[PDB]
Amino acid sequence: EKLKYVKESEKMLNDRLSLSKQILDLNKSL
Amino acid sequence: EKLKYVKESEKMLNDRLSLSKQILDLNKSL
Amino acid sequence: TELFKSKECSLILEATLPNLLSYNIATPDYHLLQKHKFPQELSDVSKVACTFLCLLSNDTDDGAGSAFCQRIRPLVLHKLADIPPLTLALSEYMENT
Amino acid sequence: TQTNPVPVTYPTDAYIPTYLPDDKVSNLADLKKLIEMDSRLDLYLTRRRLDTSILRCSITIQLRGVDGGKVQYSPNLATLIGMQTGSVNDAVYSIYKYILINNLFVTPELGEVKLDSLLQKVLDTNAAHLPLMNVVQTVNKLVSPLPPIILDYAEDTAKLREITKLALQLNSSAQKYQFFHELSLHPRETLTHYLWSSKQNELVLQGDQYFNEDAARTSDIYSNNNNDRSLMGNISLLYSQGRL
Amino acid sequence: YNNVTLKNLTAFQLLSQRENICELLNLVESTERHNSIINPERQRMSLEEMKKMLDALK
Repeated sequence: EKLKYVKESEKMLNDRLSLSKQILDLNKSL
Repeated sequence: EKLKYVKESEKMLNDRLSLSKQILDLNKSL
Repeated sequence: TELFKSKECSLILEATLPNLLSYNIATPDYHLLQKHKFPQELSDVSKVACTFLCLLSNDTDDGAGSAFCQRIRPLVLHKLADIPPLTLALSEYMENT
Repeated sequence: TQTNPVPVTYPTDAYIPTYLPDDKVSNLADLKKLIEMDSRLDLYLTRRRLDTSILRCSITIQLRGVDGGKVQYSPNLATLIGMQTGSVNDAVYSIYKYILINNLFVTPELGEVKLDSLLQKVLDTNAAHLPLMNVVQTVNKLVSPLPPIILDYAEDTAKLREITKLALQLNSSAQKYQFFHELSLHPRETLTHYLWSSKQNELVLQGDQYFNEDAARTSDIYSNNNNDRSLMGNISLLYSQGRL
Repeated sequence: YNNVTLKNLTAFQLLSQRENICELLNLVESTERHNSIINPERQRMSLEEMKKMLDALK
């Protein structure tokens, strides 16, 4: 269970960092 | 803790579903 | 495969081996940051534990070492976030995940 | 805790004799089974206790719930993570994991990092190589505290002591058994051993008798005591060395 | 009394050595140092406590 929680939380934090990188693609067009 | 870890993993899956709905909002924001 | 064989000898290093890394090191605490209302060094056992872990990381072909080292890196990464000598240390284990 | 173990005066975990005959007792191996039972159970409890954590005036009011659980981020550091106000350690962990994803260390070689556009905007720097110590040190500066509401306009030690004392009583009984057992095996060379060793012990205990308070102030040490032979023979040696 | 000395170790060895040769001739009783350590009512109380632990663990 501790493996299955961490392997999802790290992917969620990676998705949040990818969205934070994609916010720059909307800020550079304005 | 065995119950609490599964209870938090389901909340992380619901947060992943909310992030997928945010992606679906970004698909119609353009 | 001899060391990571039994059910009581291969589970001590699941928790003690990250614990010996941040040993006798003034880690930045958070209780004083939660109750308002950096070390720059290492220890004697820390370099030995880092060298042992980096030589343990050389287990290729996904044997008894590479299956062990994948369950320890999300806990060692919590300790590398606080101690900046642990960025200079553990060089090969980060390259071999 | 300390680096070295604490020196104590009381004994702890004394030995168990193995020279006792097992045909009559048949319990020392069972006591060893109890000792290894206690060691395995204490091993599991120690591993569990280690794994369990690893004029218009303004109105200002100092609130009661001012805590360090949610501490405010700068707007430069907030857009690099994504969260508004999460924690104080999750920000440092997210910045370190973001650098580890970007692979800015190497493709010192690990201290100095490659400054990206966001890493220069959040730090107000212009250098190409900068150490991770100075990266992490500015994080305490870039995080601001939460603003208030502003409205303008035991028994185990004594038990182990009792077990150790009873084991010392067992050691005394075992040594007193072994002495009579060796005296039963051989009666000859242990009584001459007694008549030698007890005589030497009486000579050692009778070796400090001429150095008392009222015995040294009198004159029945130096005068006419040539049978003593301990002193009054080194006066030709101590005078040649200057000790007087 | 926390530390031992040369005279203390020699006197300890001598008192532990005289009492062994004192029991062969049987000129000393040495029964108060026997009964107070054996204590047969404490031994049968120990057996009753082990039987009570058997009854509690079954």
